[PDB]
Amino acid sequence: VNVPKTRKTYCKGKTCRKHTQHKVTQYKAGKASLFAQGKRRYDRKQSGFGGQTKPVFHKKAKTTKKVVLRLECVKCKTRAQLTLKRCKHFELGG
Amino acid sequence: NHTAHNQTRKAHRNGIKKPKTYKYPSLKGVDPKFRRNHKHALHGTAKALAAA
Amino acid sequence: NPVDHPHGGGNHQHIGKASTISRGAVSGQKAGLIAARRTGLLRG
Amino acid sequence: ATVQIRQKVPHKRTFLFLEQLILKHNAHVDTISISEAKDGLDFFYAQKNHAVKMIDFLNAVVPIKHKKSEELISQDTHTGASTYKFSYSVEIVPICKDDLVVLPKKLAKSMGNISQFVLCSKISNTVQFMDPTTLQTADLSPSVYWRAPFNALADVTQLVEFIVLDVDSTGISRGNRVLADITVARTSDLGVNDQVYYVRSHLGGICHAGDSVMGYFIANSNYNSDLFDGLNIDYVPDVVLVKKLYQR
RNA sequence: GAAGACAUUGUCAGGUGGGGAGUUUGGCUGGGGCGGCACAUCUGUUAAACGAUAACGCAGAUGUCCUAAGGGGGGCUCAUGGAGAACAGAAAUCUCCAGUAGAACAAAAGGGUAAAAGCCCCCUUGAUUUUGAUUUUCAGUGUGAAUACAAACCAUGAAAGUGUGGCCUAUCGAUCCUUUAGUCCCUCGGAAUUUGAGGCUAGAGGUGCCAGAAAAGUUACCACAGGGAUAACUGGCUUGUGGCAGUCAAGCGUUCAUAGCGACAUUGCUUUUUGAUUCUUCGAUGUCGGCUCUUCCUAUCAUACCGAAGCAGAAUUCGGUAA
RNA sequence: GUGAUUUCUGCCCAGUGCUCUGAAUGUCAAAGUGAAGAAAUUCAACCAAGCGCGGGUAAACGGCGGGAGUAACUAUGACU
RNA sequence: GCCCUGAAAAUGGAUGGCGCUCAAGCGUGUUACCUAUACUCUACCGUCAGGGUUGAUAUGAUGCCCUGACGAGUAGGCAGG
RNA sequence: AGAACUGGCGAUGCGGGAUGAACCGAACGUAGAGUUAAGGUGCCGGAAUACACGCUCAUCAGACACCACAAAAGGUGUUAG
RNA sequence: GUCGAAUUUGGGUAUAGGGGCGAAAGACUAAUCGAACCAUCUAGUAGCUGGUUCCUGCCGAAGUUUCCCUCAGGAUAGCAGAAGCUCGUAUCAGUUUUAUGAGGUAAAGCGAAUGAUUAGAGGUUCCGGGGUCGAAAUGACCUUGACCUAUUCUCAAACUUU
RNA sequence: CACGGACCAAGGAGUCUAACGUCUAUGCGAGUGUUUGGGUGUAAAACCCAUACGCGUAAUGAAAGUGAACGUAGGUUGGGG
Ligand SMILES: [Zn+2]
Repeated sequence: VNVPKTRKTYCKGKTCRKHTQHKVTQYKAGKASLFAQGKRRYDRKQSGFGGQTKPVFHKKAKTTKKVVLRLECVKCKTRAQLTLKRCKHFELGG
Repeated sequence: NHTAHNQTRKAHRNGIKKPKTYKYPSLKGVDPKFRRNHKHALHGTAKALAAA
Repeated sequence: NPVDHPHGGGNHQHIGKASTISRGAVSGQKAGLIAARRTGLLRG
Repeated sequence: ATVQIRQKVPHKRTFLFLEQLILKHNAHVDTISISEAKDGLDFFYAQKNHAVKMIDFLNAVVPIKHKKSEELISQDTHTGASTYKFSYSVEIVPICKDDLVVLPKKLAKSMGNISQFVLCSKISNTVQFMDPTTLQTADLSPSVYWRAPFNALADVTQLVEFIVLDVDSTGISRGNRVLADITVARTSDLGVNDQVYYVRSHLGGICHAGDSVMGYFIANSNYNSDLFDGLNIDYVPDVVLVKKLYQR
């Protein structure tokens, strides 16, 4: 698939609430910080004897990801998130 | 593996019942532009016939 | 029988795995040649 | 008896190479019939002996894993010796000849501490990999493969072609190949854009300036595999060149 | 006498560690096991003119592809045939005539479509925001996909209108965890500020065994609970195949269709065998052959009596009664 | 491990083991060091054994298949 | 149309048996007759439904009385004993 | 082996098909009388060795559907056309 | 079978249960051994077998839908009983008629698609694909790819007008 | 020709508790519940009782928080009496 680097979409911003123009990028996930509550609880549960106490998922079957676009309004810098279908190739139409 | 024997006898033991119509069906699925005005028409008719 | 020895068991009398055990092997595995740098006859 | 040859891959490349070389080696001397299947085929035999001979032939050119199962045709008494229907399940390694593979971490550390992001380079009784960025080679046997199997990242049908804009041959050569600093441009990009890509290809002598080459493009791709998501994204190249598209 | 602040010992940390410990080692299924996925789905047919309807029934398909192949508008007509034109022919480009779709519409099959839904050209982002109602599978739950509006904001067109992705029918995913977007909103509970963390509303990362455990073998030393729901010997049903009997008998038997044998195909039998189910026995019906001994059948090898032959006698052949 | 005596015990160190008195940074935990910050923390360098590289070892586990060419025609339990 | 051949299997045996031949067989027709827990009428038991009776008689109506219909049953439910 | 509709057995006795879970008749409180169903009426066995027109003689006749095996091909045997 | 010894044997003593001891059979360890015996946790758990105790009356089924590591089991809907409640002959009904819709099965017609057509007179268009090798500069082979004009054959049988 | 049963006597299997759902009877009723405890007693009974507490009278949101009359507590259609 291909997407243009800009598109005029409805901005939900308080000052805009109209079709303004957004710059689109691909959404990449964060860094998965170590003080998240389900990480502190996981570390406390794993510390000791008993071995692996949580399931480790193995049987992967998908071969693609859903593409999330982050859309930043050029007027008020409010961002939105669209999602497309699964594709194997994705670039931005500069 | 999907034998439909005895199913119609089971269906007809306790009857196959109609959905029991009423006066004034629900205005929940109708056009909202019509329903918004029908509220005001009913209110105006009630306020007219109240003081008559 | 395979209770009695690391070499035991089988439908033929063979060791099965390599008979040069390691030096850092634990007590109960050291049944063979313990830290064998060489093996075999050299020339005779 | 029968042998059922399978490969869980759409483009049956090594399977097509095998059915090419069976006519050269002439191993089809005792074949009763040749039945097709979903993604392999079936060879049927009137005896266990040519089933074992066909498996012994396949185990010298194809990376396989095989079993043997049985159905009792008839228990003939007064002898105690029944007759049998035997079925062998010959399964080929699903990595084809020019396939982008992300190896497992401990497997890549085992085979010579090769880079984890490799190509396949030769299919034989063992499977040969190749780092493209350094001329480095590794070998994986089928027995070691099937203990913890894995599938290729990108198929040969995911190849996109490029135009070789520069070959800088200032690399280190092993036999038959030489490392380089090839500057390529994609032939959906030159003509509209003006940007290029630098790679350290292993095709540093097989292609010259101007010609068309074919390879993978990681920058526009969209992968979902945990082995690739464990890789350091700062060290995965954008383009991996696999083969030159020699026009004739 | 040697060694000496090194060994030793104590606590953490990495490697090694079936020597040992605890576990697990999917489902469907003309037995189990391979193979396949009939495990989540789509089209035609099974399917018997509403709907519903099964099989490891059959013929295929899905896990993709597209910033246009989405949206709007304007021009135009397609496959193919014929007639003509330098090189030019089967088959390059141009012109006319006929042309109900015999073309094309990303991809299976089915439906649909001609001033189009096809082919070109122009402009665009309705592939957007808010959440409700409805249809399909259905418990009238979820997921997926669609349908018709409402309140915004837009696109396109002169306009009516159309547009909430793909002409329609498939193209996909819960809790826990992580992460992003938003009011920059709530909380950190003695009171504050700033990091940090936790919430709310919408998405993403994934379970394809697709309503979604984290999982290798062997046992001929084996064990338990049960099962004729289900294989094992026996039987019951079945005749594809095994045997025999008749039916037309091409020809062969020295031109001698039958003294005998042999074609195509054809009707049918017996359980004395190969197979097919799983009906009876899984809180046991002792499992091959031989030895021994009795009885029955005839589909007659010999003996008895007949008949017919390329039956001179002799020896044979075939048939009839006959156990 | 093999199993008196006699007579022999061929060829393979690629694989899997074992080993090394070989290179040295490629990976590499805790502690320690440095940098940013108000600090919790985060990042970076260094980095022991081990792994990886290189060598040895078959009376260690084990393994001991094929094809082409050598002129008139043949391909040798030969030579390539 | 009927009959015969074609039509062969193993303990002795099966229109159910004896037996039957202008049938006691086969095809067809006409009557008479036999009998189920079924139909009709009657009696009784029970269940259900409808109605009458606190004139006041044993203050009780839990009863008493009139009428009609009905009665199979595993797993199971309920009720009266 | 797998489906579609109905009826039934399972859960169901009774008369008949000799006997049989499924077929025919008919569904069941306890008795009496009458009449019938399906099936029968030589004897076992309750009931016509009834009546009427024909066919068949079988050196393994044939006799109540499900149903308890039967074909192709022949017989100037007999009858009718 | 062996019988002067790797002999047989008494008494003492040592080794104790995931342990011992074994000239090795998973053998022996008090008639117990592919993990002894005793007591307790313990009335271990069992979707699996067996049993489940009085009478009569009335009503009376299901073996099917959906989901489940689900197929000797659950949940769920259905069938069924009981309790009733609001009413009083309404609204209805495994049925017919009248009016008006939907269907594409039987029948009816029907002629063509290539494999199996017994393929002839043959066409020779030489159209490439795929795979291996290829300091791919040049390109080799394993190959497969087309019959060609009319048109065979009694229905193989695709499909629809009604 | 599936499993248990040679016979007889006695024993022998849906119980109790904690928290609940539907239904019913009772008491009080915007309240209700004495029995943890105290008083008292003819002494594990019966009788009497203060404060609290439980449930109910008010919901909604993750939370900070906010918190139920336009009106003879509304209009229409049925509705027993
Ligand atoms: Zn904005």
